[PDB]
Amino acid sequence: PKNPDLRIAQLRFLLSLPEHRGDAAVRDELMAAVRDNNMAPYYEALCKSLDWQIDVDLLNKMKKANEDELKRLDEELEDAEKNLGESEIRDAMMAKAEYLCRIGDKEGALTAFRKTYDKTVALGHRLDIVFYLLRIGLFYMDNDLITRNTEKAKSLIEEGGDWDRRNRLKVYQGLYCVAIRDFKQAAEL
Amino acid sequence: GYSFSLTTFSPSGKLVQIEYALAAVAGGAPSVGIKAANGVVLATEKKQKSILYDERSVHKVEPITKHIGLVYSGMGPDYRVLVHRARKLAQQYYLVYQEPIPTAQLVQRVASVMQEYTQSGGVRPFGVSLLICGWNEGRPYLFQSDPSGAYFAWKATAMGKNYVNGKTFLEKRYNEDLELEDAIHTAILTLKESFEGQMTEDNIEVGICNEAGFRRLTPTEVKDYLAAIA
Amino acid sequence: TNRADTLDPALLRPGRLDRKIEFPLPDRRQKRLIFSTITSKMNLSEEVDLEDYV
Amino acid sequence: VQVKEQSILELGSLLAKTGQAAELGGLLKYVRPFLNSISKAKAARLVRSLLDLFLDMEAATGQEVELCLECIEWAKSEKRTFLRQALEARLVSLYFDTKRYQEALHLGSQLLRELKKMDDKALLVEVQLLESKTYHALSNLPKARAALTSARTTANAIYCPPKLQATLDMQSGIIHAAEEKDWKTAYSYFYEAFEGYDSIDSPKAITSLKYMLLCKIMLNTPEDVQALVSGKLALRYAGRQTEALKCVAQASKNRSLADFEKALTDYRAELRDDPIISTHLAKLYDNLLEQNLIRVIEPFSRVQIEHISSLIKLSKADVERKLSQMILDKKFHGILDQGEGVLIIFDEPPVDKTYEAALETIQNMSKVVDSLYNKAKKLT
Amino acid sequence: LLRPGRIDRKIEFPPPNEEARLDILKIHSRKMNLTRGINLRKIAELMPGASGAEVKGVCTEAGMYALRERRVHVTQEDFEMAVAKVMQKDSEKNMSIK
Amino acid sequence: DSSIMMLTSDQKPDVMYADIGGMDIQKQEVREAVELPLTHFELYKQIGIDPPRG
Repeated sequence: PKNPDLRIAQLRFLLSLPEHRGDAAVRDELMAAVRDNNMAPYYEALCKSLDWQIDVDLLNKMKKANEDELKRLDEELEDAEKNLGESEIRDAMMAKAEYLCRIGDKEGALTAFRKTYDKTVALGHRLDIVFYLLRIGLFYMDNDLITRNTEKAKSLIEEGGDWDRRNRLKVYQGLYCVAIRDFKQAAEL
Repeated sequence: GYSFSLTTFSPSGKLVQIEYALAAVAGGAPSVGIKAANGVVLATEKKQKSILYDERSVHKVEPITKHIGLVYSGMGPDYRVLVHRARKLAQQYYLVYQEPIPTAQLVQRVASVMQEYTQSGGVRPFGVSLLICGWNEGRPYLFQSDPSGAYFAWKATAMGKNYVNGKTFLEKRYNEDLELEDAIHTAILTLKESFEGQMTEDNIEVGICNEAGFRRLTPTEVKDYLAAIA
Repeated sequence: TNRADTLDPALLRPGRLDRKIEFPLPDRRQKRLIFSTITSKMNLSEEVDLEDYV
Repeated sequence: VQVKEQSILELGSLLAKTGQAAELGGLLKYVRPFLNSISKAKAARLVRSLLDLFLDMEAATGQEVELCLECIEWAKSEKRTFLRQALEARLVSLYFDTKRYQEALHLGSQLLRELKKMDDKALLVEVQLLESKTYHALSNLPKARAALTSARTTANAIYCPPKLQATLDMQSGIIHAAEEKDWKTAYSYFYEAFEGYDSIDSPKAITSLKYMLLCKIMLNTPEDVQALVSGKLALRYAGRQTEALKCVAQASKNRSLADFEKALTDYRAELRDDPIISTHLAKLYDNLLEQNLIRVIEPFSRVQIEHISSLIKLSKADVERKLSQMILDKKFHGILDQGEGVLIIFDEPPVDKTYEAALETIQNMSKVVDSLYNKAKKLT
Repeated sequence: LLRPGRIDRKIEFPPPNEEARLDILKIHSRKMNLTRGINLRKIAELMPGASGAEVKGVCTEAGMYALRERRVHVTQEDFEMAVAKVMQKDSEKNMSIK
Repeated sequence: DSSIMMLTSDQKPDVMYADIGGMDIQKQEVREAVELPLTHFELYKQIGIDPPRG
């Protein structure tokens, strides 16, 4: 869910410093903007890149597809409460709302995570949300989000010898330190 | 200190004097017998104690009729007795019906005899386990009996020292479909797995059962075959 | 020892005497290894070789 | 038809002995409807006797992997299970032939999903021993140990295709020589491997002697290297690689480093076939240690030109960057004492009262700073 | 000894079922770092009436598998070999009779 | 005291680990059972194994 999006971050860096190609930001950035429902990756690059010739209409159809996904979410919030089950509102919108986080950087994040964090039946339910902060914390080099979610992972996600997504924590801290001034933390981790 | 003798059951277990005879069988000279697609191969392991003994006097592989082979793993002095019984019995069948006796019927009657010696209470059991084979009505057979009167039916089996080790080789090496020569090859292989180091044209003694009849091979063809068969 | 008969078969419950190892009698190539190792001190009259005995 | 089934082998052995690649390749492309005509039992024999006797001809890389692709595509067009597994095996053999980095592994991952459920327990290890080759080739030593353990627990059921017990023994020696811990065992492994290579597997037999005698040089018993190149089967299969072994053997027997380097460089084409030149340059190095030990005590009697450059047997003038490299990387704390004539080796390692007091201070005031919270807290 | 006015509660000890073997498995293996994609009821259904002695032994052989690798990571395949690591015989025949 | 006391002072039994003939079954497992857990105790910790009894 995040490999071409971390490649979009690679492209953020790749058209951050050099201007040796002023059309990667149309080539593989429009190829990114047609996949993943990448809306914000062109909506914030709409100013720092070129004039974007007429780039509203081929993006109008995809923000309309996003509108379709969002309106079936807005129906789903009361269609899932008629489903006589536990927290099916929470399930049925946490799925497509983590997908909203995949679409949009901060908005789907904020409107999703403060609802789907309300019950924590597993530390995966915390830590996928933590991952969906860590993706944007690599995209935008935050500090508060992507050290306080690691604080939350260093609150309760010590439990469970699952070891994959506990070593992910070590890898993210290694990436975060080597992302700033690391000597030893990335080697050790 | 019980059981003692042959007339009474144990407190919970079995007939210890039959168990000891089976152990005395398992402590005997090794043997192997394999049922192939067209024929059955028998092979024994016959070591002289000294260099003085002759290999032309006593014979392990032994025919009962012209088409029924029979080996053992145990004691010859009982082997010859029940051989003679099977001889006379098979000839009684051939008197009655004017037809060569089927091998299953041999195994029934020999098992009845051995069972009758396991009956009470002064005679001991045989210390002999047989391996009976024959080519009756197209399909060849292979029948193992035991001192307890029971009997079985095998594709390939072994009896004597390291019958377990030879059996684990037989399960791995052998299969259902081979010819008689490949059967002899794997038979000398599984006997060479467990026998002593000097295996010659005389230490082994091999008889086969074609559908054309029983055949007891000579040291000539045994030396031709085992001239480093593998 | 090779005698588990004055030994209780409750000593073979996993938790007490767990590791089952039974040693090979001889085998091949440890005739080579041990035929080499015992000759570490005896002085080996120069062609009297020991592969024949392996 | 049946009389043409011998002509497949007849014309194909003609094209393998005397013919060339494109003609036999046209024959394999030509017998594709003939296998459709004949019964599908001895068809695997046709696949073996054509593909093996075509790929054992000559390296022509535009046809080897491409006809392997032909075997894949026809085996996935006809879609049976038992034929194509040997095709998988020969393909990953071809991938080992050029030491392929990912695709051998990514095909063996497709092999393991199919073999450990079927009947042939030996066909697993028939390619897992090749994986043990390629993980020794990429130096995945733990996974090589894992594959050897799987091979040892596989070979406890059946005797094998005739000479792979020998192949398992050679590669057991390979894993035991990758550790460089136990060598006599690996020597026995190669030795039984070559006895399993008796008159039937010559191109592995020739390097079997290389492995066993290279081990016996590694073993530091050169007398038996002499006595066993004097053995009868060594004199049955003598040649040039045994000349390399004998010259390196005498050079190790007398420890002449010049003889060693000399006859080392003389036979470079046979010197590649041991990828462990580290044993050789470690006999160089691990002899040079005690040579510079007897030449670091010899200095203080009557020393010469530089005392630090050319006491070392006067090879040319600059055989070092070895001794200096062992002041560099390793040490015996010999500081460069160029103009004295001893090269004095000195230090005082117990000084650790001062060290220990430093380690005290570091935590003594951690305590004091932890107490300062109480000190500046309970007042105001 | 067995006077009921002398011994007042005699409770039996059954060898466990699938759920209880699963529970004992969880108990011992909770400190064992099990990787991911690892099912445990399958291991419980690989147990044909395991008393609880060998239930500990399966986990110790899994730890030994992790020890022979220089690893600290245990897959379910380790248990797939560890169940196989326990089988003894009592093979012999020409003794069926009965 | 124990048979004299605690590996009775001077007595190496003088049977080399190298003198053992290729017991890659025996030496490896006995090494893991006794010779290893005195040294790499933290791996038994880190996997949580509860090392074998005997």
